[PDB]
Amino acid sequence: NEHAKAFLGLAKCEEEVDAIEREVELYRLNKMKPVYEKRDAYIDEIAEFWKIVLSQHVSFANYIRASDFKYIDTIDKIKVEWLALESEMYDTRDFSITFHFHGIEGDFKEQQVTKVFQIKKGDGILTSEPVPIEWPQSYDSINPDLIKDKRSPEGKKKYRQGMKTIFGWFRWTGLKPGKEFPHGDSLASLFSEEIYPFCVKYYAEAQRDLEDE
Amino acid sequence: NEHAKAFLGLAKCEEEVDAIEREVELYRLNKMKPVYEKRDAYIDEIAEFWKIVLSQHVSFANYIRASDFKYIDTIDKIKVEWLALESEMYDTRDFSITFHFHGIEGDFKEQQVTKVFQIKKGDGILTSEPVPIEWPQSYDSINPDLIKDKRSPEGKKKYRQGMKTIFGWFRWTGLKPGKEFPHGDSLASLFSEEIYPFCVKYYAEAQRDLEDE
Amino acid sequence: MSLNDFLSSVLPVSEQFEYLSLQSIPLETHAVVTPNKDDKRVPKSTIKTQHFFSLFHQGKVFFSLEVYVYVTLWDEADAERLIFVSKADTNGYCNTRVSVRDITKIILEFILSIDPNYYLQKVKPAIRSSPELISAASTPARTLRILARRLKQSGSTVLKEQQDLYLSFTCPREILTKICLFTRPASQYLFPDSSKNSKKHILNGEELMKWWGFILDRLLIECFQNDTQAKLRIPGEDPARVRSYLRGMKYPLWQVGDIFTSKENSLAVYNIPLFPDDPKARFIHQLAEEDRLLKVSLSSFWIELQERQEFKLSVTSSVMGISGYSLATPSLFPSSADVIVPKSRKQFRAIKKYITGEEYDTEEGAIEAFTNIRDFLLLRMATNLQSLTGKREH
Amino acid sequence: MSLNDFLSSVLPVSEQFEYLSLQSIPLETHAVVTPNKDDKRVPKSTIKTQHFFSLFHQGKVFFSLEVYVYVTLWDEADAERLIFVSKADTNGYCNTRVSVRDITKIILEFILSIDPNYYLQKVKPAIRSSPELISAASTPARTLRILARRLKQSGSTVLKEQQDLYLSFTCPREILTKICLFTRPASQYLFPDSSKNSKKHILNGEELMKWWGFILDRLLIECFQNDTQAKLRIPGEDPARVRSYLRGMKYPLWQVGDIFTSKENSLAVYNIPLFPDDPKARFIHQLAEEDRLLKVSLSSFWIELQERQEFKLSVTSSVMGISGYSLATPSLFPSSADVIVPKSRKQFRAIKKYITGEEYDTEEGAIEAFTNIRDFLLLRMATNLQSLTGKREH
Ligand SMILES: CC(=O)SCCNC(=O)CCNC(=O)[C@H](O)C(C)(C)COP(=O)(O)OP(=O)(O)OC[C@H]1O[C@@H](n2cnc3c(N)ncnc32)[C@H](O)[C@@H]1OP(=O)(O)O
Ligand SMILES: CC(=O)SCCNC(=O)CCNC(=O)[C@H](O)C(C)(C)COP(=O)(O)OP(=O)(O)OC[C@H]1O[C@@H](n2cnc3c(N)ncnc32)[C@H](O)[C@@H]1OP(=O)(O)O
Repeated sequence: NEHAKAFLGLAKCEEEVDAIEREVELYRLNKMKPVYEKRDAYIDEIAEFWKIVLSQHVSFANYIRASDFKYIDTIDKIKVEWLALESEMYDTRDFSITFHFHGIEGDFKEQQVTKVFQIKKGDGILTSEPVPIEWPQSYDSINPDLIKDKRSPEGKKKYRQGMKTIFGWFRWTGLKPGKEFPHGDSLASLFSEEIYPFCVKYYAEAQRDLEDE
Repeated sequence: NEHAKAFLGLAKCEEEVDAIEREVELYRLNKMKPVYEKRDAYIDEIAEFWKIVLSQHVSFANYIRASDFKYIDTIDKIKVEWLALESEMYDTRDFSITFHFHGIEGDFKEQQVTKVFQIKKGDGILTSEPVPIEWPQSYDSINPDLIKDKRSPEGKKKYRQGMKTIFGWFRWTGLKPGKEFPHGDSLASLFSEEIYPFCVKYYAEAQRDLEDE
Repeated sequence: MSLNDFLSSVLPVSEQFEYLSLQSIPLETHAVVTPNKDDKRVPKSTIKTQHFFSLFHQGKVFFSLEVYVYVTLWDEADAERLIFVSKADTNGYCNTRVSVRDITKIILEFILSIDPNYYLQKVKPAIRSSPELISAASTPARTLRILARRLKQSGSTVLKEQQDLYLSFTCPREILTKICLFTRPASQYLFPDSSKNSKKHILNGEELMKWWGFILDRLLIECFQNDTQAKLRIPGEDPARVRSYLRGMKYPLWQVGDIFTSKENSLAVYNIPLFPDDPKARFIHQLAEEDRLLKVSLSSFWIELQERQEFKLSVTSSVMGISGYSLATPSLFPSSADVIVPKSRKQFRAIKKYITGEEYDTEEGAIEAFTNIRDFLLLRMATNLQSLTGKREH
Repeated sequence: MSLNDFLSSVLPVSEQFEYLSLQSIPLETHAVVTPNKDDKRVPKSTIKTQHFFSLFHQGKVFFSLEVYVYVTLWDEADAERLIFVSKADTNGYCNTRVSVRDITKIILEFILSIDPNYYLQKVKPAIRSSPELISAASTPARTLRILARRLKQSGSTVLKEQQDLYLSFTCPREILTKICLFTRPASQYLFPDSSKNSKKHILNGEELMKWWGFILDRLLIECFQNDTQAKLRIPGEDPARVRSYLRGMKYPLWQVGDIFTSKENSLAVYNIPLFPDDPKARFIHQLAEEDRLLKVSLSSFWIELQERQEFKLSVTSSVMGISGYSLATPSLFPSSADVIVPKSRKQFRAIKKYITGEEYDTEEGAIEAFTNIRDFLLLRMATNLQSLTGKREH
């Protein structure tokens, strides 16, 4: 019966450690917040810091059309924000990513986008809501909101195309498997766990003396 | 020149985040310490809690001779201690594992062993120092300290044999690749990251109604 | 006679061996062949079982065989059995020399003499039926809570069991025996890395095929009836080509083709049987994805299978098929010495991995794998292998 | 003539194509054949280069070829060149039909007309030489510090370059040309998943071998001299067997064997050349581990290679070897239209992965891989593919 005792005990622990981890995680999320704050500050004074990081990060360029780099180069600023700090209503793994593009003459407007990523129940998948952005005027051909019919044979063609640029990423949601941007959740996770958290390490490497890094 | 400014800054951050992580890690190590304390307390009142966990954990039995289970069954208690709490002289990933065997009549003494695992410089490998323990009287044949010559043809035979039991694990150091216990570092890591931290989850499963789990 | 009789009859005399006969617990499972909805006779039940064998010589393992037996029940006394041969493998760590071919053939005879009613006694259903049950749907918390209220209430932590949930069936001792297999040679099937052993002898494509075909030829004669239907198939080969191998076969009725012919339902998916790790299962499921299951005739199936690499870029593989009645009437519930039936999936798997899971690039592993099995049967099961006095002249 | 002439000469007339000729930066590397210490002539330098090609039709890629050229320097004017052919691959997404065989042969002619001195101008050494250098040995912190003291001191963040560290060599326009390759068929080499394309045509073992052998036969005639030494080898086959394939060869001097014979140093390791992804390299290194490198004769090497699975359980593969002098004198520094020479390993790899890295189970990827290349050459390199007006009757 001291056995009925010890069992009831462990069961308490079991329901606890679930909420205990949410704590060790909320700690790191807090510790990190102001550190990124300082850093970003510096970054913000460096020219072409982001332009440089994104073109050096090897894995990145796998996910997006080559043409996207003309626009990618314009990326003044990238900020990652973890939502679990603004309300216990949010998965420790939820976060948002803000970008700044400084556009180009008679082709790409200047803008700033924040897409939001949070997990959804069912071990839980990561997902996204669509968010607006001004596709370059070259991507007129493959613009979704410029295509009369996506089910038409030449319409599904052109849609599938623009869905492979980075802008097609901003629509991604992770609920239309095979229908949206490819691997959009991995990409988002790239940013949130590698590109943003090490953006510096990469800028240093791109800064190698002698063409060959 | 405000560029010479921002660069010197990031470099500070860079040397910092190394020591920042040592912090978020020391936090979790501390948070966990007393929780395991409570739990272990309960466990300690359960009979054959460890005997049960080790025989249910599927992966475990890959690493050690089948005969070792007669002795394995005797395992009253297993405690994991992370060294980074007792002096900043220790890798956040360093730790010790204490076992308790309650032996058996005229074959296995009753004992308690603590092997210690810490990392060594060079990304750093995990390693161990040898620690004493009373091998069962059956394992006389394959006892290292009962073999006159390990380089003799029948001596290397018998040595290689006892090196495959769990007791041959207590000698493991991770510096004689191919010469000692096989995968001894993985095993140690098994204990420290799965067996001990979830010992409960497994006891629950072994407690399934109907022979077939 | 006993398995033990059999093996001894095909091992050199005076010689001593040991062997393991593990056998799963007969589990009620889905239809071997995929049924079609609107169809008069669809199976009543399918009873799977696994036989696994492993020979030992001088405290080293050197051979192992994995065969599945499926017994199908259409109704009261309309039954049918199928022997499928999945994997046989050696590791060349046998000190003495033996006919792996006759070992294998024998082992199969033995499985062929087994009375199909053996598989019919208890049958672990596919989905079973007062609550308070711990199960795969019970968090550790829950389970613990349960063990607590069950203790505060009863003196102990166990329950009542009369407990009969465990299916039971019957059929005619003599039924339609089938045998199916797919020859494909590989470096190893059950002994990892043993291909890094020099003394290990590998048969190539056309070498395996004749080997196997001799084992079935021997069986069709000794064990099956003179109208038994035997078929061979060699993907990417010519009906003339096969007939030329077949003319090597002592058995008269060997024909080109397979035993799934059946003019009734001329569509692949409803004819091709589905087995573990089989290419037939493989290609099939492939077509489940790319959605062509209701579009490929059995006729086409064969033709397409040959392309799509795998076969296109691998040595000779053949599909053999048998379908007949056994000479004698199968009628042998095996002894505890004939099989060893683990308490659970868990334990069954456990003992198999002691062998299949070991590394074999060194006689170390084969020695290891033997001891670890005897140690274990003794310890956790109060049992031990069977010893064999080989009794075969020359 | 130009590569552009060549390809156009073997594509159907009126037809338009596009193609990519990427070429690495000639890098001073270790000896093709493993040298032995105590040996009179050991190479002075080995100059590696990679040629990579990819054809396009209607904005889809459909073919690509990966060949390495190695130029060895024993001294002042004792030189020697070797063409190795690693991978050729198709994805069956060509709308029109073409002779992949003549495309490949041609491309090789062209590489054969190249003056070996082309590879001799600049050569990125294997290990280069006032500090203050950022490099793979510079933490991000460090590097930043450096960029800071270099800015506080100079107006900018760059340095001085005259900068000449970049080796330079010369040899006789006419040298010993060799060609080596190892036929092995596989589902795909450079176009992932393209085997999931139906319209893709795969040659089996004995199908590849004749294909390749026709390409070399054509070359030995048109391009090499009448005493050139040509050899074939078919692992797990009979010297009589090969001679029977060889009797199909228009070239007179085709013999059984290989071009590494050399009675001087009768030991495998010091004869077998070592190439990317090659089985010869493979088996070799295998013996480095299990320590048998100073124990297997070249004679033995061949014999052992055949066993040890791989070959033992794979279709026909053959090793072809050439060693002679070219008819004409190779003498062609290629135009910017003939090659495209990325600034770095980094960029080179970058453009190759646009192709080799794409998925091809759908004409989607092949379309993708084309656009992404032209987009990219234009963007980051101010260049673009070569357009082709096919000019071959019938
Ligand atoms: C559908 C299925 O069940 S698939 C399983 C497929 N499995 C594999 O491919 C695993 C790899 N293959 C192997 O491990 C084995 O070769 C087996 C089991 C296929 C055959 O085993 P073997 O021992 O080679 O065959 P077995 O011992 O019966 O003798 C076969 C022949 O080889 C000879 N032989 C036996 N050992 C050797 C050896 N070391 N070297 C050369 N020949 C040998 C025998 O004399 C016999 O030749 P013969 O017919 O001229 O008398
Ligand atoms: C050492 C090395 O370089 S190794 C590289 C090995 N690579 C591979 O194995 C990749 C897989 N193989 C392939 O992708 C390709 O088959 C290749 C490149 C090997 C050959 O390409 P193909 O297009 O088949 O050959 P090619 O176009 O020159 O024509 C070859 C034959 O097939 C025929 N052919 C062409 N397309 C098809 C088709 N779809 N179906 C049937 N036959 C075809 C041609 O008529 C010719 O036959 P012929 O000699 O009777 O006239």
